[PDB]
Amino acid sequence: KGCLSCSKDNGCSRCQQKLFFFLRREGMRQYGECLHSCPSGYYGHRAPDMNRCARCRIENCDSCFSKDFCTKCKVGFYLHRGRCFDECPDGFAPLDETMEC
Amino acid sequence: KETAFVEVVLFETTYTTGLTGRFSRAGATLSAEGEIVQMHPLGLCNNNDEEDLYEYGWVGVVKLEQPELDPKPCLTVLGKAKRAVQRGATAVIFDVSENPEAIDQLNQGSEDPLKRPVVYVKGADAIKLMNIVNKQKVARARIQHEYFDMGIFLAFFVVVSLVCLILLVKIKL
Amino acid sequence: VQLVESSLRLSCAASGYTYSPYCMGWFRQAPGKAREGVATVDLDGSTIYADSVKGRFTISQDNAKNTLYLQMNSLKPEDTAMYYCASRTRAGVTCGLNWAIFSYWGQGTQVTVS
Amino acid sequence: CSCDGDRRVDCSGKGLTAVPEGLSAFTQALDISMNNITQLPEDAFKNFPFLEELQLAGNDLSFIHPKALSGLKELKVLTLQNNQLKTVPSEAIRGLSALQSLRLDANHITSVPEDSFEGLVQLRHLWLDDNSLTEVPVHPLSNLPTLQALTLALNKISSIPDFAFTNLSSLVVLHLHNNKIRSLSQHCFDGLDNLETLDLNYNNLGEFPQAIKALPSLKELGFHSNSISVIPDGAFDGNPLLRTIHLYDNPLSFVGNSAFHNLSDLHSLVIRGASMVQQFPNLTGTVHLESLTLTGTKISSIPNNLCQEQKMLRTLDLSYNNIRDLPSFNGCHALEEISLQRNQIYQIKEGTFQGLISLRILDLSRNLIHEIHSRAFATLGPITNLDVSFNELTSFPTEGLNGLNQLKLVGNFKLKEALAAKDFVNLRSLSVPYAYQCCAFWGIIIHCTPSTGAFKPCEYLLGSWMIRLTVWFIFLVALFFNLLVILTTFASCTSLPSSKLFIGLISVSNLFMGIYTGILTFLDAVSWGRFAEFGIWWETGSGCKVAGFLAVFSSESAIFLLMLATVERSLSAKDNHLKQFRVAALLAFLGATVAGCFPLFHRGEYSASPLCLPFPTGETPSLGFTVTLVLLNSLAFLLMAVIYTKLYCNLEENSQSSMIKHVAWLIFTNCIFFCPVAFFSFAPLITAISISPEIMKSVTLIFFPLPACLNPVLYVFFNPKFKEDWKLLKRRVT
Repeated sequence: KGCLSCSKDNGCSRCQQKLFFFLRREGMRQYGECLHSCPSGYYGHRAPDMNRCARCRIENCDSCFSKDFCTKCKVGFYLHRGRCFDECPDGFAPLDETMEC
Repeated sequence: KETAFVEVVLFETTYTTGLTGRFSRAGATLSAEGEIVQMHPLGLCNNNDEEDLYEYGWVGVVKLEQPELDPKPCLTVLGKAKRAVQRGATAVIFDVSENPEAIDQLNQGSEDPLKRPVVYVKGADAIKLMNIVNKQKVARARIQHEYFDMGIFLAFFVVVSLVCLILLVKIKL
Repeated sequence: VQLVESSLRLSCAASGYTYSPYCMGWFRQAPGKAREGVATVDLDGSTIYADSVKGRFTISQDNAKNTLYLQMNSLKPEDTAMYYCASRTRAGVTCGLNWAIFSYWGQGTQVTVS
Repeated sequence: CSCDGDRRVDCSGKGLTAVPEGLSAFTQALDISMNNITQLPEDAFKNFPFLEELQLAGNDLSFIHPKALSGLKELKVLTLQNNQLKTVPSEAIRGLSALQSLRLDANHITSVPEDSFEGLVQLRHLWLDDNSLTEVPVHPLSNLPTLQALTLALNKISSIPDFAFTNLSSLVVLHLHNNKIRSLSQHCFDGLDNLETLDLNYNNLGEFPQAIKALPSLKELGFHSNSISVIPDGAFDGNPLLRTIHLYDNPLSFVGNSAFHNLSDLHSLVIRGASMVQQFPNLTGTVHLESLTLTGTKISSIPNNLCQEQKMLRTLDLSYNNIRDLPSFNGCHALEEISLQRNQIYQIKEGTFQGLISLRILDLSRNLIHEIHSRAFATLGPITNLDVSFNELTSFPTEGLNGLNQLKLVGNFKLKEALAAKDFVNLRSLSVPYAYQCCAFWGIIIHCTPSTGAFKPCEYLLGSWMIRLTVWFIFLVALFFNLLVILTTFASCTSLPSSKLFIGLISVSNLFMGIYTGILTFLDAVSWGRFAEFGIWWETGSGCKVAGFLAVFSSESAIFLLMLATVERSLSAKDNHLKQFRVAALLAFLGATVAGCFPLFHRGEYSASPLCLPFPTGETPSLGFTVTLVLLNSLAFLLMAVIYTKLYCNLEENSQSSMIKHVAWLIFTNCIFFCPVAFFSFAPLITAISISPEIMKSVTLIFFPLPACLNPVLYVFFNPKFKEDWKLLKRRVT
């Protein structure tokens, strides 16, 4: 499980030295869990106190390197540098069989 | 600091279950009603740059942890309360069973008024509230907020009458 | 380029590489742990030993018979492991006790205190 | 494993220690992450020639064979983030010409071989954050010209040399935050075009780096948690596209008058603690600011062009400066919140907030504003919060403030007028300097900080008709019977035994208490139902001081004279001291006078309640005074009790018996009436038990002046000495 406390109702609070803390919300309960890597739509921010699993703030992005750089974009767009575009800038093909500039 | 009867409502048909919780002088005292959602103590603090907003009207249920569990809190109890109210919490229910110091923290924060009421619950009522919030997926919460001067007046005047009666019976002799 | 391996004396034979034996070395492994270098020899004859190895062990590369010898002396009981010989024909890196720089590995022999 | 139709297996968490067998060769994504694999043998992936995503995070991986990953020419993502590799697998990752993402996050990597990352001609994302790296791998990084994202966050890096990232021409994001970096050479960030995000947050930076000038495309800059003290002019000359600049928690003293200048896309400027700055920043060209904050500074003025430009400004925070005059805020149509608290502003002009629509929150607390123009807030649009607390105000305008939802005026003790409630129709919260100014709002329902309650009556001083009649009767009885006793005792003026003198002096003190009670009754009568209009004047004027002096003097003089009478009775019981007792009585009166006058020299004593009583109402203020008086009275009563007990025990005095029993009755009644007063005085300072202020007020009003009327009637009704003195007075008048 890779945690430290794991209270039944409040959820696991502290994680291992190298894991990411992620708050899952469902119904009315929000509880913490520890993951080696963030799920889809999230990126891991490593800090000495605790590693957090934060949410991507780049629009149209599926998986991101950080809060402003996207690694894999959505189905209907192409990533130029780290952003999703629908009308690709001139200089590169739109698809190239992998939906990128 | 007033004692309040807080009732949780299960709707599929309405089923009401009651419990007792004490208001906090930091917050106000009024009838607060709305949805119920648990909020992790680590979730509510400003150190997280981005947050997801929820519809205005929810009610936070925050279960505090042991004070030594997090020796480096990102905020305080009042910080978590204010962040919850900013996110749209009409009411906040702090289970202070695991953190007895939350009562004195709220008392110290009583000097600064709070926009919305604060209710702290400890004991079997807290346990049953946590059981309800864990078992149910959708629920609601409802919180609700002279006669003298006659006895002392009559006592004073019967004392006067007693003194007058003693004087009269003495002067009779 | 296959590399075979066999007070102990470990002998490693390189019967496949064409020429230029560069940055050869010896590694030991505990079950389920990393391979730690013990003695590495540069093509110029410079030798790098581990802290718990220097003095007790010795490394000698002979190009006449094209073999590598590890001489082991005073085998303390914590010296039992599996021993491999590693080789790196290519150049471009500073020699050391890092397993990541070597390109060829031997089979390894189980050395137990006896 | 959990094989799937879309050719994506998931072997995570199964606990296996090798590459699973019996899997299709057409797979394109293999996850063997959580299971503990400690090594990768040669040709460990010969059955997966079509892999495109390999995850190996979380194993106890410690060795990868040089040919373990051979034949994976279609591999694009490789994850090894949380293993036990102590080095970059330079030989293992060779020949991966189609790799794009490589994770090496949590491995305890300490050495990067010089030939690392060779042949990785498609690499675009590299993770090296949570290792133990002491130097930037210059030469290994020079082999990655296509790299677009890079992180070296949690390593132990202390300095960066020149030309460290020369060949990283396509790099877009660079993370270096949690290293202990302290040295940045002037050319370290050379060749770093296309770089948009640079992270330097938690390093030990000493001065502002000059290597930023070679980052033309930089858009976000983070250096907040460093020890940077001075930001020079032209700090961001080479970064015209900056949008975000994190600099909080740097110990800052100087920022320079033109550090932030020609930053067109900058949207928020927040500076705190820059004490050595004394001039408002030159922000020409920085016109897209939405939030501006300059909290801790010595700025004395605001430029009149702050609103002519900065058309999009929303939040202005200029709180902890020392600003004397406010400029005309004409313009700033988007401005919503202005925070000017803790400055030194002495007045508000009519046109200070001219126009200025959409202003919701305005803060002006802790200033020196002695004057607000009547139409100062008239031109404001929708305004919700107003805070003018602790501002030395005598009048408050009302025009234009009908839409307020919260008003704060708590610290303006010179503001004695009453706010009309017909203006603040939408008001929902209020704080006023005095509790009588919130009368006009009572309880939509408004909440007022200083509670009206029972010790700050809103309509009637004494309260109900029952208490009113009780206090009236007490006043009349005390006055008339004390006058009778005094006249009878001092009419003869020939023989004055010690007991007679003590009785007369106690009657005098009771008469003064009755005068205080009459003051209260007449004030209650004249302010019948309108005590809100009288409360502030009464508590702040000399009337409350006079009433409090009278009450305290009467009570203490009565107590001291009673103690002297008990001592005299004991002395007479044991066995020529009339002069000594006269001197003692004079000293007791002087002590009562000084005790009564002490609150006058003290501050906050007689203004606690309109009863003007210092100790009963107040528990937290004047705690020492209350404790001293209560303990002194308790000790005096204990001395009286022990003296009476000793006298009764040792003594078996026909003439003396009447005085003995009279003094016993006096001490009994006085102690009985005093003890509840002390109990109620000590009650509100204990949070464990709560006692209603209404009952406190009623019990104080009834019991505090009760002895003054009980003693003279006792003396008149039950003393043959008084009977014979009355006969003597009859003979004198006839």
